[PDB]
This record gives sequence, structure tokens and C-alpha cells, in this order.
Amino acid sequence: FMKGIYSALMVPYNEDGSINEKGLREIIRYNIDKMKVDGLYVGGSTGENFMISTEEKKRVFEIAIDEAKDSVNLIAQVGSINLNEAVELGKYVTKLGYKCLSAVTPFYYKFDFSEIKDYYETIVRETGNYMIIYSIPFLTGVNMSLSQFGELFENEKIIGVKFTAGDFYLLERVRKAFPDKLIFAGFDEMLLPATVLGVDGAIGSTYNINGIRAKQIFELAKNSKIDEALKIQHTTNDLIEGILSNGLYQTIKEILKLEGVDAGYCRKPMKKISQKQIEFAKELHKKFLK
Amino acid sequence: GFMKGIYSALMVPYNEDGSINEKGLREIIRYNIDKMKVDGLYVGGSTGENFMISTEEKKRVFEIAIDEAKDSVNLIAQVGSINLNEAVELGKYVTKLGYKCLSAVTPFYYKFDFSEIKDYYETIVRETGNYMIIYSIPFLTGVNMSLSQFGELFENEKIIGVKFTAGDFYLLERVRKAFPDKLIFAGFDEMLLPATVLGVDGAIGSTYNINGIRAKQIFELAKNSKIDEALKIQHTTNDLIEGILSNGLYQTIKEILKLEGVDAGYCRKPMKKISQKQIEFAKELHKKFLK
Amino acid sequence: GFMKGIYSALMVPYNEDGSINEKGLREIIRYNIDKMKVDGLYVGGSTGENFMISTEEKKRVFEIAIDEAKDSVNLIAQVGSINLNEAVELGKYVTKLGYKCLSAVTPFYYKFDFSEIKDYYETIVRETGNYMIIYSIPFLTGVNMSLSQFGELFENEKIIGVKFTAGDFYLLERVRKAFPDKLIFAGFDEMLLPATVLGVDGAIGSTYNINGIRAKQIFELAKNSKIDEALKIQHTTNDLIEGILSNGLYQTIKEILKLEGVDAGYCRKPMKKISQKQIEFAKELHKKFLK
Amino acid sequence: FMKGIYSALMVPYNEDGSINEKGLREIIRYNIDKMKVDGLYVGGSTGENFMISTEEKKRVFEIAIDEAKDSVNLIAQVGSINLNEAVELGKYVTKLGYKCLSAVTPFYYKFDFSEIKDYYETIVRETGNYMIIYSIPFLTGVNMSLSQFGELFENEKIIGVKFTAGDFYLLERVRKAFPDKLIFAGFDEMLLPATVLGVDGAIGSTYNINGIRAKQIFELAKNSKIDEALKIQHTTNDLIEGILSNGLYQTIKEILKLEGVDAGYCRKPMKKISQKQIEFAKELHKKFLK
Repeated sequence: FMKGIYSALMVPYNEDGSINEKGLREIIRYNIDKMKVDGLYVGGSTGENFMISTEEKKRVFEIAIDEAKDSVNLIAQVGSINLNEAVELGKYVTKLGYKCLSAVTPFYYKFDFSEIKDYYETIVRETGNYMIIYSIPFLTGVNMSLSQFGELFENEKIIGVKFTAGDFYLLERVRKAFPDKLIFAGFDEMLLPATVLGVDGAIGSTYNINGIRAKQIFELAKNSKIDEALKIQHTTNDLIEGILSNGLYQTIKEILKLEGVDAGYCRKPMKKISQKQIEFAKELHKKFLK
Repeated sequence: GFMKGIYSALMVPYNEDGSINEKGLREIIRYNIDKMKVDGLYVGGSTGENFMISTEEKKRVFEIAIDEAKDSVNLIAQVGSINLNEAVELGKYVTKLGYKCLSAVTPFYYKFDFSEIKDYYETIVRETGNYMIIYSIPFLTGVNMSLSQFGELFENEKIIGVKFTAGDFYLLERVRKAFPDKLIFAGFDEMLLPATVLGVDGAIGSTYNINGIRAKQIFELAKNSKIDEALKIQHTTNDLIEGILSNGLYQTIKEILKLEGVDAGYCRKPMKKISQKQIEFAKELHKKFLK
Repeated sequence: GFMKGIYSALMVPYNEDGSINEKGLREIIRYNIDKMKVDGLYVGGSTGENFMISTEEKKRVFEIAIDEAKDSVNLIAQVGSINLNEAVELGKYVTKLGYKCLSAVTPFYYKFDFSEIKDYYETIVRETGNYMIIYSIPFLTGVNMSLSQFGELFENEKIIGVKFTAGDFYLLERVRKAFPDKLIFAGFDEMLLPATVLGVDGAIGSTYNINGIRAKQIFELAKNSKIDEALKIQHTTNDLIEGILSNGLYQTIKEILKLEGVDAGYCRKPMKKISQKQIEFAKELHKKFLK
Repeated sequence: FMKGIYSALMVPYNEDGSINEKGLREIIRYNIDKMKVDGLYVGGSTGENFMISTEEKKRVFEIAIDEAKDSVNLIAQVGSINLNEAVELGKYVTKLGYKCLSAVTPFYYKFDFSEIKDYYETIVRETGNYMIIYSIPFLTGVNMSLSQFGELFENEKIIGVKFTAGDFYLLERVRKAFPDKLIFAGFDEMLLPATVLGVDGAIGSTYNINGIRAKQIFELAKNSKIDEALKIQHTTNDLIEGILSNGLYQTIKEILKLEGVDAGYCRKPMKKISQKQIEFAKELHKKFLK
């Protein structure tokens, strides 16, 4: 029921570093109305979201839920810092109406798997909400074993997993071992291969600007029209190759400003986008998205 | 363009004393051609324990293979591995024997820069006059070549394709669009369905010695946009591969080939002999997936 | 130049409810200063589970540490981790409290290029006016900085040194010769003797909470060219460290500190509690190596 | 008794690719007389030695043993290809008089440890010679565990190990667990740190041209004169930094030609050394070695 394309909301910032509330609402509206996404992924690692305070993470969650209402599905990423920040955020967004959570493991310590399980099971026990897990524990690089997925999926309110690494063998194994769980692709350049292996959705940050093509790839592949889907994936990956060449986070923001959305400013010590990269973003915009 | 299809990576059987079992070799070729109905044979690949044999034992394998297969199937001769002079000597031997396509891994004895890899491949093409399939990863470096590096190699018209060994589907898709006129072979059997929908022209694998039927079906069904049926067969194939890998891939394939009446030969020291527990597991996999 | 010597990486003790155990914190400081006779304390480091605490809990730790240590030892305040605004806010807080040296890991939320790392460090130096020790590896990248990148950072005169976390002794030797006027700290206790003979000015480690005596001896004996005696103590130190690592380093250090009368506090969820088997093993190591 | 500095002999080649016999003798003489090395390491991975035939590997071993006689220790590396080539080479060099062997594991297969042990134990059983093992199985990157060293060192004719990776923690552990075995450093840039941890010798290819400084570092460190040894190591590493900057294999050969030794030609497809790199090798020669 949570299927479809999700855009990873990137939070825009004012000149002074605070959150640009009206700019945040404009990005939500652009994703819902123009990109016609099936959901929003709020609080993800995308861009520079993990640096903001707990207080500012809570204001972003409330602004998002009040502007999106339920035109779309919403998932709240509440992990990363530690387990009690995850629980406080998890019960705040549960009280705001967020019907699903996700959590990356904490960054301050390399936890064994038995502590990953306690971490995830505690967020489900203390919030009562649904949970999406990550196939890779935060900053470890190693995918979880298929046996470890089974131990986590024994909990019924852990309803899915977001794949960040493009291991399609493990993806296929998880897909067959757990036909009742949701699997989200977290790689936009390989959406077509993921869709034919039966993923239920995709979460990406390019879908802020390329959501239309992604919904077509997702829909055409689930109806076995591979010839047309591969051709759109070829065009999508020419956009992504240019965006990556040009700096992905800043190119997406610069393209959003070319579409009439105030995507805000960057926070130090990140270097400002150059004139050559602004002109290159406009060439990408006119070639692929206008 | 005629070299599309599923290829089996021939594994060389050995006698008790370590020499090659010529009649076991002929029976494996017949099994792949008649029962597996493969579209071609990949001879001389790194698969199993083939890189340990002498160049002269390599010449006898190439001659036995072309003489047992006739022209029922495509043949690709892997002539690299050791050095450039053995690659050229092997490359001209198998070209005179009738092989119409070559492949070559870079030599193992040195970490060559790209400008010396290109001279390596271009020299084998000039001295044999044969077609060439390159590897996306230089031997024992782990890093895929850049898309610009593919362009410099693909400037040669007798470098007709590339065998992908790492499952980087982003790079696979980029190479596919940048060079629509070149052949691309998947070298990963567990991900055949994803590679096929991105437009690979064939697959070279060692599981096709025993699972060639399912692989041909996945390849044909996916190229005809019937993903639902193709995904179910890929699921069954990966249940076999997961068991084969759990049990030791090289030895399980050999023991399964012996359960169907093919003399797969013996192992060479210092490789350990397969256990009774693994023979029984190979038999369960055989009865469950292939009988 | 006055900040040479052995430094202990303070591990913050926690109460049963997760808040910081202030009196346990004072007792750990006293144990390091009086019994271990360390030359300084490294406060706020990634060691153990310190990066999980709030900035406000970080401010109370910095204030407790400077007030318990007075000026018996050098103090370095690690103010990085979260972002640049917390680093600058922390950096000016501990500068007003009397800390004479800072260190900062790069932020964790983004993979910064080098030109943004340099702005990061130069901004903390300009906004606090304090001295700065950099890390040879940007937080969560794994790759050491280039020797040219060290030169661009060391152009700032208030960047007085570098803490090496990876044991690359070739790069350590190159940095040592290229910048004889800068401080270099080893951050690997198992290789103290090799780092000292290459001219490191000190060591920052977490084993020095309990093995500071042996580490000071290795440091002093090696800088006075008595390698034979220094190697024997390094052998004993590494027998302790091998046991500590086998048993879980963070929890074994805490349990050993409790065997000598220091309230090392409790663990925070989701970390698992130490077993009886590991408590008994910590006691054997204590009786064998430190009593 | 095998202590000291060993030079890794690099085989010079004629214009046609064959072995330059008189050039090989000249390199042996330069290492024995001018570099005053304590031994020669023949057949190692250095340069481009692993490509030559078994026949040409046998001629190199005999030329080396007949020109060096016993002015120096000799170790013969007989592994890499497969186990029966290792045994044939091992008994040939045992019949030539080589009193110690070494062997890297085969390249054609990723052997488990129980097959590494059978591999090494077979070369010792079939030749009766002494054996030096490598801490890293050929092309795997992973050091052996200290428990695995113990299982191998249970054989008394496996007398030592050559360390290729600079893990000084593992080096110190192996040194203490087996005080009766030889340990050779295989990293010239870190000779001083290795010497203070009690290594019995060093095997390197820079010792073809920098053997004098290396013997001084080795001798000064074993007599606790660290101040003088570190200063020579600083100078040695300035040479090595330049050699590496310039291409190590070709710079060493070009420096040997600047010292009056016919170090031969390169084999295709290796690119020939440039004029800028020849001039740079001469600057290194005049600055560090003349």
C-alpha cells in the first residue's frame, strides 16, 4: 500500500542557516503537484539534512505533514544520532500523524547485530509505529546477511527495507525469502533493473526534478514494456551523469531554482556553486526537463 | 553480431595423475551442446582451475574443443593470463585452428597503466587478425575501466565487445548506450535477468554447464518482455546457485555433472577432495532442481 | 611545543538513567593524573560512546574536566563531529574556560572535498583564536590526507599539529620531515614504540586510562635510544591490548577501572551489558598485567 | 644465520626478450661488491620476473648461484604458477645448492588455509629444503591470522616469514609468539620501524642501488643509535619518494645504468622510460648516490 516513487526531501536553508519554511513548502508542493510523486521521504541522509538540531528536525516534520496532509504517503527517518533521540523523534512524528518510520543506526559506535536488533525493536516498541530498516548499518558498508534480515523481519511492524547498495543478487534473495515485506530501491540510476526484481518502490533525491520519468519507468516495467522503459532509463541516466559530473546536491537545487522553487542557500563550509556549474545546470534543464 | 547467446565456461577435467582427461573433455562438450543447448563455449577462461595448465596443455584443449564442437556453436578462446608473447602465440594457434573470436585478460605479473593495456589488446589484434572481447576489469585490479577508457579501446574495430565481470549495472547501462554497435556479455549468472533488460547480447557463465536450460529461458523470456515468468525462473536458478555456492561452486558443479553421466575428472593438489556431506548435498540439489 | 607527552582519551561515565555521572568523571580524571601520571587529557574524543551526548552535556564535561585537572596536565578539547556551528560554539566555550588547544574531526553528515575541509579548520581557528590539532583522516573517509594537503593546512600557524589515526608509517615519516616545527601525535597504542623512533611528539590513546605507566616508559626509553628495554615493555603492553581487544575494548577498560576503585558508570542502550565470562577475564588481565 | 639485507634481483632482458646473461652477472656483482648486501633474493615478484618460462627461471637460478657462489646468502622463490612447478623448481635449486626456498601461493585459485598448509608442507616434504612463507597469500590482500602462523610454524623446516604489508601490530605479535623464527621486512620505506621490532632482515628492490644506506640503518638501529638511523631513513625515503614519483622499476634500472651496469631492456607492452624520467633519474643519482 506504500508502493510508488518517493522523493527524498532536501531541506532548504535561509542566509543565516535557519530553515526556510516557505521554501520548504514550495518544494513539497512542487513534488506533489508537478512531480506527482507517490510519497515523500523526510529526514533522510540526502544533502545536508543530518546536521540540523532535533528541534529543527521536528519543525521540518510538522511543516511537511501540514503541507502534504495526505495527498501522499509519508515516511519519517528518525535515526542517526542515538537511540533516545530516535525514540523522541519517533513518538513526535507518530503524534503528528506519520504512519511509517525509518531509522539508520547510530553513527557514534560500531554495533554488533544483536545491538542493531535491540535498537530497531526498541523504536517499534516505544512508538508503536511501522518501521523501514536499512540494508546497510550506518557507515559500515557491509550489507546485512539474509539470516539477519530474517531475525529482523520476525517483527511484524518492521514492514520493509531500503536498499542503498546495488547488490541485485542479495536483492533477489531478500525478495523471494520475504514476499510479504516492502523493498525500496535507493539508487535512481538502476531503477529499471530493480523494478524487474520486484521492488515495491524507490526512494531518491533525483525524483525532486525527474519524478515524471521515474514514475514512467516504474509503471512501464511492472507492465512488461521493457523496450520503452529502457529508453527512458537511458535518458534518465544521461541526466544523472551530468548532475553527478556537476555536483549532485547543488545541481538539483540549481535546477529547482530554474523551475521557480526557492531551494535556499548552502551552509558553511560547503563551497558555493560556480558560474560554470550554474550554466551547466541550465543546459541540463533545457535539454532534459523543459 | 552473430555471437549472441548463452555461453558455457568450459571447465577442464583432469586425470588422476594431473594430465587432462581428453575423453572427459569431449563428453563435457557434448553435454553442453546436446543437453544444455548452449549457443557457444568459452574455452580457456579463469573458471575453476584452468589457469594452472601449461600453454601446451592449453593448445591441446583448444584443439580438442574445436574438433568436438565442429560448428554446432560459437567458440571464444581466452588466450591471455601469462604474458603477451604467450597470448600472441596462443592467439595465432587458435586462429589457425578456426576460432573466430578471442578474449584476453591482462597479464597477472604487473599492474599496467591504461595506456599499456591498450597496447596489449591492440597488439594481440594486429598479430592474429582475429576479433577480440575485452574484460571490463583488468586482471587482479578490481576496479572497472572508465567509460572514456572503453571509448579508446572501442576505437579499434576488431575489438567487438566486452565481458562484464562485476555487477555494476550503472556502468553496464552507460556502456550499452555509448556503444550500441558492440557486444556486451554478462559474466554473473545470479543476475541474468537484470542484465538482459539492460540489453546485454549474451552471458558467459560456469553454472550454464548444468543450468543452461533455465538460463536460455530467462534470456529468451526477458528479451520478449515477459518479466513475470522470467523472474520466477531466475528465482529457481538462484536457489540452485545459492546451494551450489554454499557447497563449493567448482566442486559441486563437477559432482553434479557426474550425477548425469559425465566424467568430470579429479581435483589437483593442493585442492581438497569433496566430502561425503557435500556429495549428498549435491545429490539433493540435483534431484530438486535438475532431474 | 609544550604539549608533548602521553594523553589519555577520557571516556565519559554514565549514570543508570543515561545522564553523565559527574563524580565518576572526577574520579577518572584523578586516576589518570595521580596514578597513571599522564601528561595530558584528551576530552571529547570519539573514544567509547562520547559522540552520542548532547552539546550541553558536552559543555558540562569540558567544565568538569578543566575544574578537576586545574593545571596539573595539558588539555585538548575535541569540539568537532556534529557541524561547523556547534564546533564554533563549543570552540569558543572551552576557549573561555581555559582550554589552550583544540582538535576537530570533520563533520559526519557530508563527504567534503579538501578545499572545504581547509575552510572548516581555518574557520574554527579564526572564530576561537585557539590552537588546533587536525586529524590525518577526515571523519569516516578512511583515506589519509596527501602530504601536499598537509602543507596547505600547515600554512596556518595556529594549526600546530596532527593526530595520526591510521598506522601508515611511511606517511608519518614524510610528514615528520616535511614539518619539523609541528606536533605529531600517535593514535595507536599497540604501535607506540615504532611511532616514537620516527619522532612523534606524543600519543593520544584510550589504553592509557589503565596502562599509562607502561606507555610513559616506552615513550621515555625509546626517545633515549634504549630500544631493547622499550621493546620488552611494548611486548607486555601488546599482550594486555590483545586481551583487552579479545574481550571487548570499551567494556574491558571500564571493568578494569572498576577493579581499581573508579566508578566507571553504566552502559547506554542499545549496548549490551558485559558478561560474567568477560568480567572474570578482565580480572585475570588485571592480576596478570596491572596489580 | 640468514640475517641481513637482501636485494631482490631483477632480471635484465635483451632486445628480443631473452635473458641478458652477462647483464645478470653484472647486477649480481654490483650487489655483492658495491652494495655489500648480505644476500640475494632470486625469483621474487619484483619488476617483471613472474612472466619468464620455467626454463628461463631455471637458467636465472643457475647463473645466480654460479656467479654469487657463497659470497652471500641465497633464497630462491619457486612459487606462483602451481604446485608441481614449485616442486620441480624447488628440487632443481636444491640440487644447485640453494639452501633456502620461499614460495608465494598459486595465482589461479583462492585457496582456503587448509590448502595453503598442504601447499607449503608439500614443497618442504618433496625438496627437503628450508622454506620462507609470505604473510599474505598471493593476491588476497589479507594477512594470515596469528593462529594460522602457529599451524604453519609447527613445521621445523618452515623457518621464517616475509612480511609484505606494513602491519606493525601483527609484526610485533608474530615476533613475540615465535622468537626462534626469521622475520624479514619487505618494505624499504619503513626499515627503521621494522628493525626496532626485531626483524632479522629486509628484502627489497631499492637495495640494488641503496643497499649501503639500508645496511647502516639496519646496523645502527640494532645498536640503539636511533638519532643517526632516523636521519639516514629520512634521506632514504627522499630517494624512494622520487623513485616512486618517477616509476620505481624503470627508475631503478635507469639508475643502475648510470652506475655502469647493463640492466637491459623492457618487454612489451610496458612503455619505455621518457627523457624527462631519464633526466630525473640522473638528478636523483647525482643528489643521493654519487
